[PDB]
Amino acid sequence: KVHAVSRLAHRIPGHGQPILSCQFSPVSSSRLATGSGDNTARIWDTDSGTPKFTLKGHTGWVLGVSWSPDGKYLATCSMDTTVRVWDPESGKQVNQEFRGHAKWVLALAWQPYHLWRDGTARLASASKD
Amino acid sequence: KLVKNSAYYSRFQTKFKRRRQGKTDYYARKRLITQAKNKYNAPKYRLVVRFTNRDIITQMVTSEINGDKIFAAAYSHELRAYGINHGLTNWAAAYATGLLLARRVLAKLGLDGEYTLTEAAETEDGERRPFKAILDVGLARTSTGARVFGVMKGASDGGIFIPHSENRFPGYDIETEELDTEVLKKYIYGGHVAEYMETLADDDEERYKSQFVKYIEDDVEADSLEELYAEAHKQIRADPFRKYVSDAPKKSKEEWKAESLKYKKAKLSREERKARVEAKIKQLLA
Amino acid sequence: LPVTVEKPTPYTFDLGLLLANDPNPVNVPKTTDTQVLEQHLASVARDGAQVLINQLLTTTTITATKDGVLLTLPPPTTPLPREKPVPQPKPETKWQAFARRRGIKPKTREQRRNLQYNPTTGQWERKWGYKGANKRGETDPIIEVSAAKEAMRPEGTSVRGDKRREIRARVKKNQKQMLRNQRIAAEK
Amino acid sequence: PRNARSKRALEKRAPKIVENPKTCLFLRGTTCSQITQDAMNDLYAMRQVHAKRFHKKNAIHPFEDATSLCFFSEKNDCSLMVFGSSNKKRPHTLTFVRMFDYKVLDMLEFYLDPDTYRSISQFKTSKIPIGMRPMMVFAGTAFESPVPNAFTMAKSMLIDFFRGEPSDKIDVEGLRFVVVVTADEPQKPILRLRVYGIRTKRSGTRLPRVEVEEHGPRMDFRLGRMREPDPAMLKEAMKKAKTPQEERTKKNISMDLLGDKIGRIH
Amino acid sequence: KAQNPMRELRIQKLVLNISVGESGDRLTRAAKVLEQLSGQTPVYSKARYTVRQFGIRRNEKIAVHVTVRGPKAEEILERGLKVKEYELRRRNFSETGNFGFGISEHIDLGIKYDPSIGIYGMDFYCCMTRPGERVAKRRRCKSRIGASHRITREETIRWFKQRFDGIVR
RNA sequence: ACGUACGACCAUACCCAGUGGAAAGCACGGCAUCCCGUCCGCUCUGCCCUAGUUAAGCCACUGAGGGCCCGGUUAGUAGUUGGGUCGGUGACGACCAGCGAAUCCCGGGUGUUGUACGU
RNA sequence: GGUGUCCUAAGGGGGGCUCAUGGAGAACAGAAAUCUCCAGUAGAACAAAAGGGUAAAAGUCCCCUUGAUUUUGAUUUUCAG
Repeated sequence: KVHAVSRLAHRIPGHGQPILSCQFSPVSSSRLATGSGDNTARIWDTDSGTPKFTLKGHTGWVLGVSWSPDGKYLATCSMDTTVRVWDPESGKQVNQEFRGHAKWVLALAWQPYHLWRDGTARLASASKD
Repeated sequence: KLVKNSAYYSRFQTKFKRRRQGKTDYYARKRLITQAKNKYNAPKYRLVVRFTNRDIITQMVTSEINGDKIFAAAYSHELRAYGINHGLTNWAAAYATGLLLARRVLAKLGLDGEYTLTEAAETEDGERRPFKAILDVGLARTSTGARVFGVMKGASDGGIFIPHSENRFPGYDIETEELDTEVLKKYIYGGHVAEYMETLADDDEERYKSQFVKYIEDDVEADSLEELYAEAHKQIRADPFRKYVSDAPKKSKEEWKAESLKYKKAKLSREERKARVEAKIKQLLA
Repeated sequence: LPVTVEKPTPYTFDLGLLLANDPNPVNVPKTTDTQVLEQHLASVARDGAQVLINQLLTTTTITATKDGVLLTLPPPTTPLPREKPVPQPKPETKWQAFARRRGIKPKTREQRRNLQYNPTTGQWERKWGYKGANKRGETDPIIEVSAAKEAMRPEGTSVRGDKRREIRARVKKNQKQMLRNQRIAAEK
Repeated sequence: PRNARSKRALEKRAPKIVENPKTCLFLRGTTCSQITQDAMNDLYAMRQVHAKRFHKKNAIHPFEDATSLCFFSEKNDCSLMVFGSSNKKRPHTLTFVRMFDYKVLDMLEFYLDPDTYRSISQFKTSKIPIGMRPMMVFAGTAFESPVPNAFTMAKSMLIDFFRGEPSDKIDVEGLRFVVVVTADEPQKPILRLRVYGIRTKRSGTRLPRVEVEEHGPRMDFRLGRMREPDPAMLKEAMKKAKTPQEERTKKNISMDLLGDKIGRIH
Repeated sequence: KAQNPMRELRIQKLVLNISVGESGDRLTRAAKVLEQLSGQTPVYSKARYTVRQFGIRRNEKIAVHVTVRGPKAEEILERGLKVKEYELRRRNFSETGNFGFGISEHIDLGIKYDPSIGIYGMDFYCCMTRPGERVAKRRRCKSRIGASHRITREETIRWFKQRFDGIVR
């Protein structure tokens, strides 16, 4: 049974522009990922209401954050026509950015984990092009 | 003239015993316990936070007519069960003690035949309510960066609804009215102590060894503190009632009764007192 | 075990004071045993508490809020004496009688504000009090004073205290009128 | 009242439409037994928040002169007193004094049985929280007399003592303590005061099964001397004031559920 | 039990006082002297009662003082005892174990004379305590010091003689 | 039983001095980078719990002088309301009652206790 | 009460501290200036007119507000060309 939330747990500042996306980790509520207009994404430890990692590298507003279904990757999509995959346990970017779109990338979708083949995951990105 | 005379002693009015001991502010206590916004006849809980030289004492307390009742208690010496062996009075140990007390209160209530009238009269559109308590700091000074607020922060993170503002946390800036949550995280995981260890190890090695002789002896480096305190938080949230056995001598209750009565000095009886009075009279006569 | 008791005469209630009245006799045993006596009294107490709890839980509206599960209680009906008499209208003063006779309406709260706009300085200023307009010019650098006023002025007194003098005179007159009204009202 | 704090005190002491909860002053005479002091302590413990306590000895006999009681009530804003004394004739006496406008409204003596008195400390149970109102049960045929008597006055004073602060709402968790007063009509009848704590059990129905456990104190009283009110003073004291939030009903004028004023034509 | 290390006499504080008696430039220069001697900002003392004979008024600053703790107090006391040639009188020592003296010129301590400042004298008062003085000073559980733990006139004279190699007459 | 944190009665607990204190806990203590605050890290605040020490706090016992707290006595007595009820023209003098002190004196005492966690 | 001066007003909240006085000390300083310690049930201050006002305060100094009389009401009382 889930009980209705009734009060503020933590108000955590740190973003310098409006927050445009948020998503909890699939493992637990201890980890939260937010993407903002200050060109960054951020991981939050919600147990103590503290920042954990600041993911930098996009040059546009981070319109989307999305956890992989197993929780081992975090994908961010921005208006700089790029998608970046990060390791959430270290805050470091996995490989290079994903290039190929012509306009803003608006949404992300991970392939379901029971459909992963060839020893890799697949990620779909929808864009304005 | 003699100020301390018979009339002075007869007109003297003593304070309360705990006021004479300097342990209780009754002016604050009366407003803490006897006074409320609402008159719904509901019980009230206060989180008592006290500090010693070597311990942190956190209690959940109700007030009754014959004396206070402790709902749950947590101490910073019980953090040895979760792996914290040194710095048991620092701000982070205060945080962990508050978290332990919060988890123990929730586990005792079952929020982690006899039943309540709330369950008797519960309606369909009703939700679980949080456990609510107010902070009691005693005679401690409530300045920015104090450890009473570390305890209250730990308990609020653990799940007790404690009404508070964030302006007395370390990292709060008065000028901008903004809280530096980086500094708050540093203090939660003990990075101020680790930074001091690095600073002493770079500047004054002798002071470093003298202050942190136990850290060096037990091989607790500065960089391990964050993971140590995080693992302690996780273990507290998993098993809030882990049993910790001290290194002190262990006897039974009646064995300690016998041991203390071996050292108690007995009250002299009327016959012995009269005998000593007669001996004093005989010595004065001689 | 049952939650309803049966007695020859029904209980009466006053849920505003959380009070239950049982008019049935309490057949106290005529024994010297404290145990059976207190057992009988405890049974009477248990019956009263049971009917009170049933009445509160069945005939009061129940609201589940963030504070808790609350019962709405009716206002108390048991007649209890007051500690002080009911407040009465004060005796009518001389001004109030005069205004009632002459149809003088009380000034509105916007009309009676301690604020006015000075045109010449182009600022908002108080009519009285600290730095009020009734003490205007007492701190100004230059004050023109008529020679007739200086001739009639007593020695030692300055023009800078004339406004404080007339304020003190008006305050004294108002205080005398207030004391007269107080004495007359106390006589009534 | 030049000072604002003294002005606030005078405004608290001023008569009001909705009166403040009554304050009880606990005091004793020149001679007062330890049993009587214990009973006064238990009553003060049951009423800590709205009581003040004297600590000296007062050469006052309430049924001869009550000017000192009037002065004490005027000075302390205490509209109730519990007064303790002891004689050879009256070994353990609690005099309940209720006043109206700093003058004695009514008085009643209680004689305490010393062989059956048990304090709150003599029961090893969980006690009542500070400031919490107990519910009240008055049982027996002594309180339903058609003529006002000592038992009716005792019931009125005990309700006025234990009533606490009135409230339009109560939490269901604040229904854990009950004060039960038992007395029967008839050689002298005994007024028995008991306090119990309440636990609830499952019964297979919606309503819980109530079981009681003794909290203390255990008091037995015999009603003694009585000072009845002046009838005009009693009429003034039993007048009830109407709050502004109680609308005076107009003929054919109502307020509907949306707050509009509605007129009825015929 | 007198050989316990916790009964060792030590200086609690040294208070330096200049009572000029007049507000203004004289008081400011006295504060400047106290600043140069100590290294910390001084305290201006306000007159309690108005005395017409002394020419003082209530709430008027007439004096200045500095409280010094630590080894700075020891070195300033050494400087003052160098000025007084390590000779004190029996009257200078109080019944509670504190002591003090006075000097009439602040130059002979070792401060170079500046004509824009001038001449000033001072009162030095040294307070003597043992370890455990926190008991009467802490906010929580403040209590009285025990009678055996109190410092007497003979003890502080003995300590002064074996500490500063002085003479008490 | 001892200790600590909250307490309840608020001197039987207060004022002064001496002697002792196993264990652990309190405490004195050590150091001022960071949070924080002073004329002064005195207090407050942070870090250490290692090292020294029971010297003081604290606890127990003892001792004077006060003071304070119980019980009896005073005593159902002074005093005060009642022609109350008997005489006294009456005032009042007894009696009948109802309320009802205190001083003095004697005897005892110098803290009990709740919740929680430990020794 | 009469004059002549000064003030970011009073108030409210929070925090820290403890007063009058006495004893012993400290250049000028001497009954009376300031500083230190001990003792000080309030014997000071502030309100009222206690026969029990207030002491980690209701006293006194700091911090924040000073916005000089808020908004709403089918309700109470009075009034409204």
